[PDB]
Amino acid sequence: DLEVIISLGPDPTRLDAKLLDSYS
Amino acid sequence: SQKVFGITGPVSTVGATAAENKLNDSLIQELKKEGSFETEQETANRVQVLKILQELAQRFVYEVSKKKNMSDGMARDAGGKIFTYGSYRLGVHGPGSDIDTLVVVPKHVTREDFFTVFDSLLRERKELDEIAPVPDAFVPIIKIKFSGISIDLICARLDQPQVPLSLTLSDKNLLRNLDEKDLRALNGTRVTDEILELVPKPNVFRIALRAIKLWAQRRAVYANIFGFPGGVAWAMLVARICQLYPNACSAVILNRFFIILSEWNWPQPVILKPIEDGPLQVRVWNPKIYAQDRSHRMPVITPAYPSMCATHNITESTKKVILQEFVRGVQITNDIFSNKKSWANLFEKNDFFFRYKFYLEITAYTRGSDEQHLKWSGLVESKVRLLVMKLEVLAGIKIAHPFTKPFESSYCCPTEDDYEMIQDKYGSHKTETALNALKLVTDENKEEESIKDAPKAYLSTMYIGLDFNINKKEKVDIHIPCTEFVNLCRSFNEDYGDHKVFNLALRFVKGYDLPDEVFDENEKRPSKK
Repeated sequence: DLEVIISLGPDPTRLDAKLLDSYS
Repeated sequence: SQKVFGITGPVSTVGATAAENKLNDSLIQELKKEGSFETEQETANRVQVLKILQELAQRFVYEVSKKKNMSDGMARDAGGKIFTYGSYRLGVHGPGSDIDTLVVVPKHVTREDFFTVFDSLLRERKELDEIAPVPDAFVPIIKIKFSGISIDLICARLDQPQVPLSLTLSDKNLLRNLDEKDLRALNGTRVTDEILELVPKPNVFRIALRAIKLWAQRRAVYANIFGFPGGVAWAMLVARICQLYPNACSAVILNRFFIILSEWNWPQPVILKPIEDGPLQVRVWNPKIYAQDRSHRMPVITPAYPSMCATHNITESTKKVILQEFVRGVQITNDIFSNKKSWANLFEKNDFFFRYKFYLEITAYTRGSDEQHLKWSGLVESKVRLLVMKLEVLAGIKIAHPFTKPFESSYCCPTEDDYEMIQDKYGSHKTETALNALKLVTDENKEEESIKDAPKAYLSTMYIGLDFNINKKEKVDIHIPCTEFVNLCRSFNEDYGDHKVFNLALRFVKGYDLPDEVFDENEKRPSKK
């Protein structure tokens, strides 16, 4: 089970563009 | 004269042996089985269509010349002429293939004339079943279907009073005083004409190219937008090998093609003749003068003045794939030549969705017209490459492999809530079954008084396969490149920020959890290792 971060959202394996500014 | 043997002369001038020809015969036969060739009949139809278009091009020009108050004689003499280019012109087109076509007109015929006069002449024809004019395109074009055959028509306006039937486009001075759109419009024809004149035996070349196109498609190394060689590039690569082996048969050509392109000293260019100068302020490929040119990784240069690189888009990662595929070509063709493998083997479908443990989905979503989706996803697609590039430079990323085709689907999307859900559940096999609840719009099911009516949501998905470098212990962080990519999908002179309509999502996914859509009828999805 390898961990890979693509976003800073609640699910690090999912990046939804409209939520981008609400992550960081 | 010796132009036909390329810039270093032949490697060998020895002709084909019987054993070689047999293996050539089985190649053409495999090509036939695979449906490379259309029948003589559908070729006959193609010829007839161009005839009618040639008639119409002459008429078009005639009518405009009458409007400028020339005599009958001068209007006729003003001429007007149809040329083909790309696959068809080369003799490598297939059953469904479009004909890329160019209408050449004298000085006094504008493109405003082309989009009015020529357009209305096309509409007059019974043979015309669909027409899509797109004036404001990068190359202005008219897409038509004529007698079931798809034609793409572009227009070039020369600095000349007349375009006679006898006109060939090979002289540099045909390019004088042209604006960039016209300059561009001439290039496709001049390039493919020149490839034809730079090849020792055209029929041998045609068969070799048919083989390469099939292979490239099946091995998923055919897609310019995603950083692989397109049609013209492959054609030129095949042409180069034909020059080194003027008397070889196609089977042999393929063999030597995989060996030489796999041992090529890349980034040294493949060129079909010495690159030339000319009188114009137009950029020629020149790594010495241009930093951009210098950064091309597998340069394949068109021969017609302005020489340009037809593989600008290749990235470190795509060059890796192309090279693997050549190395595979080398082993399979030698095996065919050893009576140990068949041609069917060389054309075996790629196994992209089985070869990596992890994938990065990139999804364009649209809730609106399919015209809106085309635009939005077209934008997203064109950047995938740029994502490949940011990822591939990273220390932990061994490769970022873009697949060469988007995965399209659409659902009936009555509400905003259905749209949240599509976005939520799509892309993982764990949650994928949730959207059977929403009617899946089918290529075979489009009853217009039911399906083709409802508000619809469209998805387009690209897949990047990933291999990591990992005897090291850490979380692999690729959010900056993903975020940078998202910001590249930037609304240029149109807006995509209304998320009630457009969306963009990326998802990292393990092989076994890939969406079904990704596997054929005969493929069984992989499972948890």
